[PDB]
Amino acid sequence: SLDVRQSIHSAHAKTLDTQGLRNEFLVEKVFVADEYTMVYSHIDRIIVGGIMPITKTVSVGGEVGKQLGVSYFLERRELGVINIGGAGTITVDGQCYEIGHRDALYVGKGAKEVVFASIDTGTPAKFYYNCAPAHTTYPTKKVTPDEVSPVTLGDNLTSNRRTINKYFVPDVLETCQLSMGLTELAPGNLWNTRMEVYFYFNMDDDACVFHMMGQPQETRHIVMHNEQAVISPSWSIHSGVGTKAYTFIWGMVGENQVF
Repeated sequence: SLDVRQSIHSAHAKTLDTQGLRNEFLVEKVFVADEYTMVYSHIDRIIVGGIMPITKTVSVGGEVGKQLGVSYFLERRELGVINIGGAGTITVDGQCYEIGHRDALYVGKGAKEVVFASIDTGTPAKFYYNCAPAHTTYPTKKVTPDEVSPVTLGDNLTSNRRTINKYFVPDVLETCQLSMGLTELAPGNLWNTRMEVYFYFNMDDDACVFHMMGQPQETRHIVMHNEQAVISPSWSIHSGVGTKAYTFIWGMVGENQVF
């Protein structure tokens, strides 16, 4: 019952049709009320998902670890979380952390149980996470917009103009592999330009994004709507164009944590 995505060869992806590409790389539902979403990708074993607690609380720990063949979720992993929704809370082995909107939390190897909760069912928290294998444990850490050093790039000419906020990177804290960030395109702009995962949100219900993938010469696109994610394999490109402005979270692992 664990959504597993195998890694596919470029020659194999080349032949995939629309639905085929979607089944392999698209993560249709990231946020499901009072539950947790979880997609396991054999590409560097990154797992992706969302957690949106409303009338209940949501926990991940021992029972999840069973599915991965370990005592508990983070027995041999690090978790990267960014809250996209309303003010909420994340309790790591009893220690409670208040993570507001656009606030983040990194839970290192060792944490036995993580509990997600919203502090108001009216506008619930939308916890988006990326989880990667971890060989050493680093301290659990909360990262807020404040400590992030936003960088503004691109130009209205090329329709880039976006602010990149790096939450989890060497200069903010230490992690084994995981590197994650939040990039927001300045209204009027629609273009956003080693394996990566891209999560698209904060975009009107009618708007969408044409996510570019495939080898530089055999490119395909995956139409993406608000709050969905795509696995971008090592051999693929990852550009995207939107119908309207949008913002997205990126996460990656690979050879050197250098963004």
